[PDB]
Amino acid sequence: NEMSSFLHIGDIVSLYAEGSVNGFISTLGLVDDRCVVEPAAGDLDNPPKKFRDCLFKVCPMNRYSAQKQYWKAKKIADVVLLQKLQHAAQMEQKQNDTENKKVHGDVVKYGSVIQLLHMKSNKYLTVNKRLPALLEKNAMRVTLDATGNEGSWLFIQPFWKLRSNGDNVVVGDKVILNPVNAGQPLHASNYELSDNAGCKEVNSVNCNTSWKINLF
Repeated sequence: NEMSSFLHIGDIVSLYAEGSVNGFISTLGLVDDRCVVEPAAGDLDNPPKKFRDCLFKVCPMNRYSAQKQYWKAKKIADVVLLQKLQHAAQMEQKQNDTENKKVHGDVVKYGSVIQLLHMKSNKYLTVNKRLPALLEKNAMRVTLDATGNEGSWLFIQPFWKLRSNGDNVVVGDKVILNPVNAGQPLHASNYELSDNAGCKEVNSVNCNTSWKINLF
């Protein structure tokens, strides 16, 4: 009765929320960038249909400073500068590919930063501190983004007493996902989507939501 396994970078997992509502965090398609929880869809004892759409891959923290610099950048000296920034952004993207490969399989520790890549849409969960959530106006917006950015960084923190910063995250653990930039944990709200009955908005705001991480 003591068996268990650790969460590793590269693992494919589902995240089951227990906050304002309970349920797996899922999506609405390959285009829609909203994240939701459909409590009635299913639970841990009875998984929803097309459960594959609830899967995310645990990824390392990517570099995004050069990419951001290039965006802001959007006279010959300026055209050259722009080309230089474009190249720096490309090199950064290549650096992430290279460096992320080196940490594949590494154990995920509490206190570390991770990114969650939605498998089906191939987009990262992202929290935008400068944009209010769609439904719960006091919260910050959570969306799926193909390239991801600084808003994709998430601290995986202890939810239970027995876990401390630096401990390995154990499969089955209930954890707190706290976006690095936003500053408030991922929240499973009870705000119903008007165009998708039964689906609740996932956002970022001061809350007590826990996320149970399970392998597939």
